[PDB]
Amino acid sequence: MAYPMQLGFQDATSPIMEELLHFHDHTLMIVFLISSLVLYIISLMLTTKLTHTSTMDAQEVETIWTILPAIILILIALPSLRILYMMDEINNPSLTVKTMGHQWYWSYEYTDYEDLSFDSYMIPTSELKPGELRLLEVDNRVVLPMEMTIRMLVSSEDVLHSWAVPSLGLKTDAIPGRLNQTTLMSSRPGLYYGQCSEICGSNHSFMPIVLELVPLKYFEKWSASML
Amino acid sequence: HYEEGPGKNIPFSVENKWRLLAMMTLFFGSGFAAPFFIVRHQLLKK
Amino acid sequence: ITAKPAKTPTSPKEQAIGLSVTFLSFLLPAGWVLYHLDNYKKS
Amino acid sequence: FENRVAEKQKLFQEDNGLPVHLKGGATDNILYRVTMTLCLGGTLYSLYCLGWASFPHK
Amino acid sequence: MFINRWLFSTNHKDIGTLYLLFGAWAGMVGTALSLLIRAELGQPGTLLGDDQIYNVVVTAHAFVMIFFMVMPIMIGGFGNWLVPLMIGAPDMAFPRMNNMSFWLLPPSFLLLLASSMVEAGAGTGWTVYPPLAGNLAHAGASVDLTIFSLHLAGVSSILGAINFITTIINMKPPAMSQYQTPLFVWSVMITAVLLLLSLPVLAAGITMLLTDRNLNTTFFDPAGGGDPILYQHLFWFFGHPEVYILILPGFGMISHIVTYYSGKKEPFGYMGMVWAMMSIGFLGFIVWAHHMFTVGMDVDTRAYFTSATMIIAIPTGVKVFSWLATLHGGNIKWSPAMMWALGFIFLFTVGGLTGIVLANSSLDIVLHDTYYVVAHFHYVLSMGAVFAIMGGFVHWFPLFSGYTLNDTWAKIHFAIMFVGVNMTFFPQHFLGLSGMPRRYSDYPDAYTMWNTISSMGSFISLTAVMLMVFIIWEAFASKREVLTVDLTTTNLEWLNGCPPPYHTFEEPTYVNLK
Amino acid sequence: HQTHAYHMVNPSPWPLTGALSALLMTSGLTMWFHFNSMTLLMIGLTTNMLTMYQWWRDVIRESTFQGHHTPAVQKGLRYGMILFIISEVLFFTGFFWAFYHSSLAPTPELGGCWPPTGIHPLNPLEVPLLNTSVLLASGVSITWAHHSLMEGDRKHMLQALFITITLGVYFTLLQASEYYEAPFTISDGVYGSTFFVATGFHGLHVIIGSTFLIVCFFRQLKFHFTSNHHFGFEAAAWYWHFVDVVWLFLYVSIYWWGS
Amino acid sequence: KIKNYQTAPFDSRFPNQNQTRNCWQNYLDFHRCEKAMTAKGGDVSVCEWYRRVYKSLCPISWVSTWDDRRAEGTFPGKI
Amino acid sequence: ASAAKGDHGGTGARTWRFLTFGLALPSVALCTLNSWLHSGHRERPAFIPYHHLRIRTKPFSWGDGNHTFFHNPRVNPLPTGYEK
Amino acid sequence: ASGGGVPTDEEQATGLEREVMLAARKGQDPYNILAPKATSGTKEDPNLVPSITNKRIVGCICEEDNSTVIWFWLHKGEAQRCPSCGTHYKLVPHQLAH
Ligand SMILES: CCCCCCCCCCCCCCCCCC(=O)OCC(COC(=O)CCCCCCCCCCCCCCCCC)OC(=O)CCCCCCCCCCCCCCCCC
Ligand SMILES: CCCCCCCCCCCCCCCCCC(=O)OCC(COC(=O)CCCCCCCCCCCCCCCCC)OC(=O)CCCCCCCCCCCCCCCCC
Ligand code: HEA
Ligand code: HEA
Ligand SMILES: CCCCC/C=C/C/C=C/C/C=C/C/C=C/CCCC(=O)O[C@H](COC(=O)CCCCCCCCCCCCCCCCC)COP(=O)(O)OCCN
Ligand SMILES: CCCCC/C=C\C/C=C/C/C=C/C/C=C\CCCC(=O)O[C@H](COC(=O)CCCCCCCCCCCCCCCCC)COP(=O)(O)OCCN
Ligand SMILES: CCCCC/C=C/C/C=C/CCCCCCCC(=O)O[C@H](COC(=O)CCCCCCCCCCCCCCC)COP(=O)(O)OCC[N+](C)(C)C
Ligand SMILES: CCCCCC/C=C\CCCCCCCCCC(=O)O[C@H](COC(=O)CCCCCCCCCCCCCCC)COP(=O)(O)OC[C@@H](O)CO
Ligand SMILES: CCCCCC/C=C\CCCCCCCCCC(=O)O[C@H](COC(=O)CCCCCCCCCCCCCCC)COP(=O)(O)OC[C@@H](O)CO
Ligand SMILES: CCCCCCCCCCO[C@@H]1O[C@H](CO)[C@@H](O[C@H]2O[C@H](CO)[C@@H](O)[C@H](O)[C@H]2O)[C@H](O)[C@H]1O
Ligand SMILES: CCCCCCCCCCO[C@@H]1O[C@H](CO)[C@@H](O[C@H]2O[C@H](CO)[C@@H](O)[C@H](O)[C@H]2O)[C@H](O)[C@H]1O
Ligand SMILES: CCCCCCCCCCO[C@@H]1O[C@H](CO)[C@@H](O[C@H]2O[C@H](CO)[C@@H](O)[C@H](O)[C@H]2O)[C@H](O)[C@H]1O
Ligand SMILES: C[C@H](CCC(=O)O)[C@H]1CC[C@H]2[C@@H]3[C@H](O)C[C@@H]4C[C@H](O)CC[C@]4(C)[C@H]3C[C@H](O)[C@]12C
Ligand code: CUA
Ligand SMILES: [Cu+2]
Ligand SMILES: [Mg+2]
Ligand code: NA
Ligand SMILES: [Zn+2]
Repeated sequence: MAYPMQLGFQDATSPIMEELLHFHDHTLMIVFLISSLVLYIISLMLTTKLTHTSTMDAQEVETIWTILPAIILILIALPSLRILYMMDEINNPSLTVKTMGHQWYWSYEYTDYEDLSFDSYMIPTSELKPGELRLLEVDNRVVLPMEMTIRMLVSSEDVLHSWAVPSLGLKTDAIPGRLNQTTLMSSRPGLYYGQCSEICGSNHSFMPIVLELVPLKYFEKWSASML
Repeated sequence: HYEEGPGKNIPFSVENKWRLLAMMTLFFGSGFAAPFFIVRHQLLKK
Repeated sequence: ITAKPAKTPTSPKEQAIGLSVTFLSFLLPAGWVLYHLDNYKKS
Repeated sequence: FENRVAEKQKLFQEDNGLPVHLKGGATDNILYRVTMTLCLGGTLYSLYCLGWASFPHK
Repeated sequence: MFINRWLFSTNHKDIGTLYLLFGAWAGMVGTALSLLIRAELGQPGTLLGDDQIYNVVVTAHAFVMIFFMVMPIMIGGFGNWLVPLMIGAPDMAFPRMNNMSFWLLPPSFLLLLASSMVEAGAGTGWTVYPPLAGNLAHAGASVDLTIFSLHLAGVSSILGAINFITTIINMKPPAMSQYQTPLFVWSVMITAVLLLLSLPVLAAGITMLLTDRNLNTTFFDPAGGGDPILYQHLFWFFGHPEVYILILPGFGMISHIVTYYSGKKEPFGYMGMVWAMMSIGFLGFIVWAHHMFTVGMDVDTRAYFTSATMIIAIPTGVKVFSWLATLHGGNIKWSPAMMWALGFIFLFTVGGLTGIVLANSSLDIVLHDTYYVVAHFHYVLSMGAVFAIMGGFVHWFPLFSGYTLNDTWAKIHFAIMFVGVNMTFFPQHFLGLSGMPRRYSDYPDAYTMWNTISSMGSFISLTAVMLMVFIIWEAFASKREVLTVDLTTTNLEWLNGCPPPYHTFEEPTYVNLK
Repeated sequence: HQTHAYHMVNPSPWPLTGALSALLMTSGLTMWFHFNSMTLLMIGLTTNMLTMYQWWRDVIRESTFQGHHTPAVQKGLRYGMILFIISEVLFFTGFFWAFYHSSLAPTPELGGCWPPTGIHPLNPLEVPLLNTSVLLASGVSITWAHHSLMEGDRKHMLQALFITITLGVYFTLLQASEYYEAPFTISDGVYGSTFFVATGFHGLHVIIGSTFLIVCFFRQLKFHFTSNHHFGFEAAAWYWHFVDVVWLFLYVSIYWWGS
Repeated sequence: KIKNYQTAPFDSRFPNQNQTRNCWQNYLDFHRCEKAMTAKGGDVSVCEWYRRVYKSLCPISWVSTWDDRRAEGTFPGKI
Repeated sequence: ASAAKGDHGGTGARTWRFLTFGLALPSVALCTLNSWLHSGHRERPAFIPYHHLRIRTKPFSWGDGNHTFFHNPRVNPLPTGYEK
Repeated sequence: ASGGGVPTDEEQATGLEREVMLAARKGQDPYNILAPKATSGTKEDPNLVPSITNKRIVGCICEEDNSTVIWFWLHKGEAQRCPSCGTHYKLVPHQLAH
């Protein structure tokens, strides 16, 4: 989850999210360089009494202004598309979990073996237990085995929603009549939080996601206990 | 035919600056107030 | 740009009145609604 | 039928100061007044209907 | 005489004036809506106690600022005033159709008011995506009133586009080729072509939404074999060209302001600037699905939209660099209008570069539907368009009015605004990176500090807006009449004096072929 | 006195009456769909028809009667009409996009096939083929009408234009009969949605195009057109060819490929 | 043949993010197979792979809606 | 190139009238005959209350709210089936 | 055959359209439809700029393909020069004659 005064991304929980952090650092360096160069050149154009107001030939400089930006874009595109095709590469999941969006809560279905499903609602602020997080905690968390490739299938039973977990680099829209697939792999046990990311009406702000990542053996016993 | 020149090529009078202050106050003030009164309306019908 | 001197000069006092009335036309109606928000909810 | 365009050219080029929408004569003035009455009356009725639709009615 | 002049106009200047007045009024509505947004978010918890109302406020803010403030001011206002004057034309091609484009806007605005007042409003976002905008999640008249508001605004801008294209192609001096028209006239021509091609697709999409809501069609309804994602394609096929439509006339004005206050007779690399605006217009039609990177898109499609989106940076950079090259060697007049233009160049650039971050579909997975996108577009669009408008307004107010502003007051207004917008939006980058969703009435506690600062920024811009109204009052109150303007030899719009006569160019300019 | 060739138009009320008619028609549809009343809508349609009638009457007064349409003014009207047609093509493009999206990836609710389970499409070889022959024939007759006008032949211009209008009317009555006879409706899922809204907008454009040709017929009867000056006829013919081409794309896409 | 079934493997017919057709195809394949083994007196056990794949992938409310429509005679796919 | 006649080369109007009466109206007369001969009312199909058809998310704004605008009782069933 | 019966522009054109048609027949351009061709532009052979008043705006395209047009009021009296290229222009006022 986010912590007070955070400037950057949540720490990476997945190897894909770590890839994104290094790609963002690379892209942000280019953004900071270009914006500061433009500001500096502005200051440079504005700080001399020297003048040159006759027609200036544009041909030579327009080569530099076209080729250099083109190279910079390629230096962003190369690692960008590497991560894109990396993300999409065949994963062989061990488990499939479905989430259905509703106004305004998530449902989860784990139907590889038994019929396990349940609803996951926000804890109202008045009911939080001491040290729990306003607008983030749910009654029933999404328990998942750690260090395993999981296939999440996302849909909706009503309007659009979007199923997001920033620390795992995940955001997948929840569209009725459609079954969208993403893959999830946590390097670490823990609690990982996210929030509905497609405006779905009056309680859009109030239908969070909580993943609980634990060893397989705990996941298996939890599953059996939820039937 | 039509009036020409500064202060005449406009649909409001600038003949008196205090009358103009009142018109500008009502014009811009009515724009700025409207969303406050629409929120009030929506809070009250509920 | 060059211009004539003002036909109807606006003194510092006249500017203070213009500015004051302009600011109040924006602040008072919004202020009134925002002050009474709690009253609106009980309906 | 016969070509009466020269007659219409004389009517519509008459140096009488009238705008083209009133230059055909009294009928233009009537069709203008009916159009503007329906528009301004209809617009007042749309505002009434807004007023009505803006509040619940059990 | 009043009705004949102001309701029955066939004069490009008076219609331009009506557009600027309309746009200014709309700007106050949009501003009040923005301040209600930042008041809801200015401390943790609820202010309105009603997130449907919050969502209606967010939706209305966007529609007002885009359709009733920016487009009317830039195309309706500056377009109508300046385009005939800059090409020596006695009016628009279709001076009477021109008046209907104007008069469709008050009823368009009334339909949007009506939508907010009836039932619980349209709390859809300005994208109006089904099924949230459909007849089950948004039963009643509100969404239908929003759709009709867009229909009237669409007709206005399409007829406006036909008028501008025809005027700019047909009504120049016979010796003046398209490569002798000022950059602002090019910016309006290219804008009009994007409007002509984009708005009919929006019109088709929202008409299908209207039939889904009222005639039991199922274009967007899976139960009948429809698809919500079809709506998104039709919307954004319009919506991406729309964001270039909102900035292009600003690019035109910035070229004129930087040239003028640099004491240059012309912008650097004129043909490069024409090329860049045409290239941006063209590329603006092939990038739309970068709004849809999280809907479940195949990897090859995501790769294509990432790549096509990024190449827009090349023509845009040529413009930014050419503006800098225009300043280079200038006798700089530090006028208020120049300050707006230099702010524009810097802030537009920051917003453009966050665009390039978002173009990368792999990062956009994490940044989509967050405050990073909000930060992005309040830099490029909100600051870019508003800074170009304020620069234009300050620069050309004495042409339109015949009266001068107090420059000292105008510089004070610029300083306050520059501080306010940066305090408001810069922190929204941190909120986005750290995962705060957009379209939220409330946020987890960790997001409090940046939300508090952003809401304080919004009040500083409010003080700037109130001050702008007083500054316009002071100019009309004092009546300092314009005498002499510099550089009329390369700024034809000033050459008929201030304000120009009702009829200009009754005798056309003389331009020969050497 | 101007020394340019362009037209400074008399101040006119028709832009304002047109804008207000747009408010009455849209708020009228809202009252019809939600508040069970047709009153605003009928006022809106009435003011819209009055606006169009008086506006285009005035254009005829300005041109035929007052001589304001110089070649420069005529060239502007040519651009205007082409740009208007382009915007109508992009409108139809949205409906073709919706059709191809729905029909190339039929969802499970349809049975995962196109046409959907339970839909019995019309035979494209029956009335739809007749409709095609009728609009193609009308493109030939209007071309005859155009050539007769340019060659100064009043009677053959009037015959050819009458034939064109009659084929327009025939297409409209054939389509109204097909609508009545069709065993699917606009409520029959995305098949009925795409069929009726796309052919329905096309049908509206045929009625508008037919009306425009009827205006040109009555202007020809009253000798308004010269053998060299008749932009209203040319505009009506461009629009009519537009209507024909949109039909050919509907026929190939919806009736034939989508059957 | 393939016991220790964990979940539905990658299927090169359905390699993208939209898996709607994967769920639907396996649902159809199960009920077609299951029909063919009643019509030929055979054994439903042969159909098992399809049952497991559609149960893994298909939302419960979709399976449940399709089952209701087969019973009502309103299921639009060919079984 | 399913079309073979020499370019007719007289008055433009004369050629287009020739095409109107010699090719276009004959084609319409022919298609009119073909339509006359495939014209008879065909047997209406068995009603199945498919959930993707006869959509009603909101009542229509005319009649009883349940009849489409060009409702034909012979061939258009309601959600509950054909009318008696 | 053609039975005729369609008016010609010669018969039925009126107002400004007719005035433009008849002036074009005489090779004249009172409504400024055509670009004037430049003289050498010297003090002895200035560009002659007709006007119906005592001043007219000139735009000077100093060199072929210049994108910048130089604009200035040409007054009745002595020839004036383009402030960019010094080319000479002289106003030739005239009553709006027939
Ligand atoms: C810059 C736009 C216009 C000016 C705006 C003025 C107002 C802001 C000041 C002016 C601030 C200077 C700009 C740099 C940001 C400082 C934060 C930082 O170190 O950022 C770090 C990164 C992420 O890094 C990390 O993951 C590591 C985090 C380190 C942890 C240490 C914690 C201690 C932090 C203490 C709080 C300080 C925060 C400041 C809080 C500021 C509150 C307003 O954040 C991000 O990605 C955010 C990046 C947003 C992308 C926008 C495009 C950038 C172009 C604008 C620059 C103009 C150049 C001229 C520069 C000169 C322009 C004046
Ligand atoms: C027989 C006569 C009766 C006729 C009936 C009318 C009555 C006439 C009076 C009597 C006539 C006799 C002559 C008196 C002259 C006017 C006197 C006056 O001060 O009268 C005041 C007039 C004029 O007022 C206005 O138009 C409104 C503006 C008020 C002050 C604005 C100041 C802002 C300046 C700063 C802006 C900078 C931009 C300009 C920069 C450029 C400057 C050149 O009032 C009105 O009665 C206006 C009626 C409608 C006219 C069209 C206005 C266009 C609408 C603007 C957009 C609205 C958006 C709403 C959106 C709606 C959606 C819900
Ligand atoms: C042109 C477009 C534009 C402009 C100017 C603005 C201006 C502002 N907007 Fe925004 N905004 C949008 C377009 C714009 N906006 C869009 C499209 C949305 C998304 C809606 C959605 O999600 O559906 C959005 C959403 C949005 C959000 C996110 C809401 C959410 O996600 O829940 C916030 C939050 O802070 C915000 C704040 C602000 C503020 C504080 C201002 C301003 O207060 C800041 C600058 C201030 C001004 C005061 C402008 C003044 C100009 C004039 C008054 C004209 C004067 C006229 C003449 C001189 C002729 N806006
Ligand atoms: C003025 C309006 C405007 C303009 C011009 C732009 C310009 C661009 N925008 Fe943005 N945009 C919006 C308004 C605008 N945008 C709005 C309103 C939204 C959100 C809509 C909503 O959801 O409500 C949005 C959303 C948006 C998204 C979707 C984000 C999401 O929802 O997840 C993306 C994705 O790629 C994007 C990309 C870009 C890019 C790449 C440009 C490029 O055109 C920018 C190019 C400019 C530069 C790069 C700076 C200058 C260049 C140089 C100095 C040269 C050197 C630079 C390099 C080599 C990089 N924009
Ligand atoms: C619901 C569908 C709506 C469709 C609309 C209806 C269409 C049918 C008819 C419409 C009206 C036609 C009437 C004909 C009247 C003509 C008067 C003008 C004649 C005239 O003045 O022009 C003369 C034409 O004479 C000549 O031959 C005569 C020129 C030929 C004219 C008549 C030709 C007959 C056309 C029949 C159409 C065929 C359609 C198929 C039906 C087959 C049944 C036999 C000039 O002659 P020329 O070129 O010098 O040489 C002629 C010698 N070859
Ligand atoms: C040859 C055709 C005859 C002409 C048409 C005659 C009558 C009214 C039609 C108006 C024309 C508008 C077309 C598009 C609108 C909707 C679809 C209409 C097509 C149509 O007529 O379809 C009918 C349905 O009409 C229905 O629902 C509804 C009927 C009317 C409802 C009014 C809809 C208003 C929509 C507003 C559109 C605004 C968008 C304009 C864009 C402007 C640009 C900004 C089909 O009949 P059915 O019984 O379902 O099936 C046949 C079974 N026997
Ligand atoms: C993300 C990547 C960032 C990219 C940023 C990179 C930018 C690269 C910029 C490099 C520019 C290098 C060229 C130097 C031009 C400097 C300006 C200038 O003033 O250059 C003049 C050249 O102009 C002449 O003459 C000939 C007439 C035409 C002169 C052309 C000048 C070009 C000006 C370009 C300015 C660019 C500034 C900002 C760039 C962003 C110098 O005049 P001189 O009297 O010496 O010569 C004439 C001598 N006689 C007349 C006696 C023969
Ligand atoms: C859902 C409900 C929404 C309802 C919205 C309806 C909105 C408005 C309704 C009122 C419209 C009726 C009034 C008729 C307007 C005629 C315009 C016209 O015909 O304009 C002409 C120019 O446009 C040209 O040619 C070519 C362009 C002709 C345009 C024809 C008018 C189109 C109106 C609708 C456009 C829809 C846009 C397309 C997308 C579907 C003439 O220009 P003027 O400046 O008049 O004169 C010039 C003089 O020199 C003539 O002598
Ligand atoms: C539900 C209700 C909706 C609306 C229903 C009906 C709508 C429209 C009815 C059909 C349109 C009739 C248009 C009549 C135009 C007559 C005026 C005219 O044609 O004017 C001509 C100029 O053209 C011009 O303005 C060109 C003007 C062209 C106008 C283009 C018309 C198309 C408008 C259609 C609106 C479509 C909306 C579609 C919905 C999405 C005049 O020049 P000439 O002809 O050269 O004459 C001069 C010579 O005589 C001199 O010798
Ligand atoms: C985002 C937009 C920014 C808005 C910021 C507005 C700044 C405030 C402007 C002041 O507005 C007034 O404030 C008074 C309080 O100070 C209110 O009086 C209220 O409170 C008084 C004292 O408690 C009572 O005397 C009054 O009767 C009672 O109406 C009054 O209604 C309201 O107009
Ligand atoms: C110059 C132009 C200005 C004209 C202003 C016209 C003002 C006319 C106002 C009265 O008309 C109202 O509108 C609705 C339609 O007429 C009626 O509702 C009706 O709507 C349904 C259909 O007609 C009925 O079946 C419903 O029972 C009923 O409530 C309503 O009673 C009636 O009072
Ligand atoms: C299927 C839909 C119908 C197609 C519609 C095509 C639209 C054409 C508009 C009118 O333009 C004319 O058409 C023919 C161009 O191909 C030519 O005809 C005529 O041209 C010559 C002289 O006019 C005569 O000698 C010839 O015999 C005769 O074909 C003529 O040059 C051209 O101006
Ligand atoms: C009345 C007029 C003859 C005198 C004239 O040219 O003014 C003629 C010439 C062309 C004739 C029309 C054309 O022949 C086309 C139509 C033919 C139909 O059989 C009768 C109506 C029809 C619409 C005719 C009416 C009338 O006889 C017209 C209009
Ligand atoms: Cu669910 Cu937002
Ligand atoms: Cu975009
Ligand atoms: Mg989204
Ligand atoms: Na809040
Ligand atoms: Zn020169």
